[PDB]
Amino acid sequence: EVQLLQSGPELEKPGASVMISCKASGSSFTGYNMNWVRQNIGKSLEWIGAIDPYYGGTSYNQKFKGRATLTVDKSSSTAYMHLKSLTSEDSAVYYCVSGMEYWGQGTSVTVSSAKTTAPSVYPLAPVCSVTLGCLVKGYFPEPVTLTWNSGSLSSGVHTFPAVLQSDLYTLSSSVTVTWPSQSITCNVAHPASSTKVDKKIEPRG
Amino acid sequence: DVVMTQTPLSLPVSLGDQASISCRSSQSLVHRNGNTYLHWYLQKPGQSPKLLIHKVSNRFSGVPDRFSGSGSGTDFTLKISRVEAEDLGVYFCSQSTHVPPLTFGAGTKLELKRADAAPTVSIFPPSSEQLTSGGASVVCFLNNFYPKDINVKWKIDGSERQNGVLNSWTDQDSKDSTYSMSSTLTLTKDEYERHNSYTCEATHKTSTSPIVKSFNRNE
Ligand SMILES: CC(=O)N[C@H]1[C@H](O[C@@H]2[C@H](O[C@]3(C(=O)O)C[C@H](O)[C@@H](NC(C)=O)[C@H]([C@H](O)[C@@H](CO)O[C@]4(C(=O)O)C[C@H](O)[C@@H](NC(C)=O)[C@H]([C@H](O)[C@H](O)CO)O4)O3)[C@@H](O)[C@H](O[C@H]3[C@H](O)[C@@H](O)[C@H](O)O[C@@H]3CO)O[C@@H]2CO)O[C@H](CO)[C@H](O)[C@@H]1O
Ligand code: NA
Repeated sequence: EVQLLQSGPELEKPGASVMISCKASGSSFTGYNMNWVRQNIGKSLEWIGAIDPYYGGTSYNQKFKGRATLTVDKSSSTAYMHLKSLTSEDSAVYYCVSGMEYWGQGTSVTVSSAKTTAPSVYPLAPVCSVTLGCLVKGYFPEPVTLTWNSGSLSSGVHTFPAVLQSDLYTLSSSVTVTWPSQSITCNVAHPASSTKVDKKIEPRG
Repeated sequence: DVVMTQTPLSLPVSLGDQASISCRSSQSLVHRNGNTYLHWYLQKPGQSPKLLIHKVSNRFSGVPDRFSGSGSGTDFTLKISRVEAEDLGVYFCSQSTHVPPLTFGAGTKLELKRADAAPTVSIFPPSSEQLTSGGASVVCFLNNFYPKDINVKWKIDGSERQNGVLNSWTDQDSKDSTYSMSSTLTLTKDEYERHNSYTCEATHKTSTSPIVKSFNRNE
């Protein structure tokens, strides 16, 4: 089986650079060009370039204005993509693709000036079925995990993809269900900040 | 770029229906070597893209017979003879005749059809916890709707508020094929306290009138 194992997520300030790796196994590393492609926050796919790992010849999308450099280490069957002078336009998932046939699992790059920041978690009771909510605001980086009553409320739940704005993430979740007679709590974890918090949803007074 | 124009961009179908997806290039994809480097990829939600068809019509390893590709020159078609659930996702065509740059089509989202469903809309004033810290987010959920097109606005004392809005949406639900959306308006506490009425206003196929949820800051 051909497998492409990419390096882990990258978090960098504007103007910094990243170096992403792709460790190929199970096919001929020097037999196919390694291509690199990113998927933008809009979900479009954008090809960055390709390297012939045998002779080291490269081609690049001019859109990158020479900011991207592809290399290989044939000794370790590893291809590399270096991208410099990052801006928020480079926040994306980056893929290596062997011969445009096999894709790696992706490496996310997020461009933000934030240091690790714990979320603030706010219970959202209804205006004075029921729908309740939890707002998870102002955190960095991804991910967080959110559950309702430790996972016991799973149906009727909508947890939304986080969105990055002014360098920090905000996520929300709704649960639809009785209450307030039975307790409803949103459980939020943010591993990076070692935050674990529970917020009971209390009727508004 | 050799521009790849894919249509339709959205393709709602029922399981079992066939599907046809078209892709047109801005110049011929015939290579001097006689091959035509037009490929089709599928990206299932939350995964890497996977190759389905290479060089117009060649089925990649493991790709089932219901997928077939055809075409020539500038005009290509991907056919799915009987859509299965595992087929749902976004399809991309791509050319690699003219490299650099390799290019992709914008994608066609193969989506499940279902009956119209009005959004269930819920609005939430700022938590007292947030306000004690000087911030004020108003949240609106618009849940379990179909079809996907929806318009959402915030109004404050009757005026549209655009600044300080963050929206997020879930992919089509595997179980009930509906869409959900969240909209969050963030103000300072001081600015929150100088308006009375906050409204989450939607338009959707399911109602000729706007769908409104509102509260007034004082209760
Ligand atoms: C310079 C040029 O014409 N580029 C073409 C390219 O042409 C081919 C040769 O270019 C190279 C290259 O990328 O520079 C030579 C590399 O040494 C070779 N890498 C190897 C052997 O690992 C590389 C590959 O052949 C590559 C194409 O770039 O092939 C594959 C790949 O392995 O990655 C094959 C896969 O099946 C294909 N994938 C799919 C799904 O179809 C992929 C994919 O398209 C790419 O990865 C996308 O980036 O490509 O190719 C070029 O040197 C050669 O021309 C020779 C003449 O053949 C020879 O007769 C004469 O004496 O010398 C010439 C100069 O050396 O022609 C090759 C094509 O027949 O082809 C590309 C096709 O995608 C593209 O058209 C690019 O513009
Ligand atoms: Na209003």
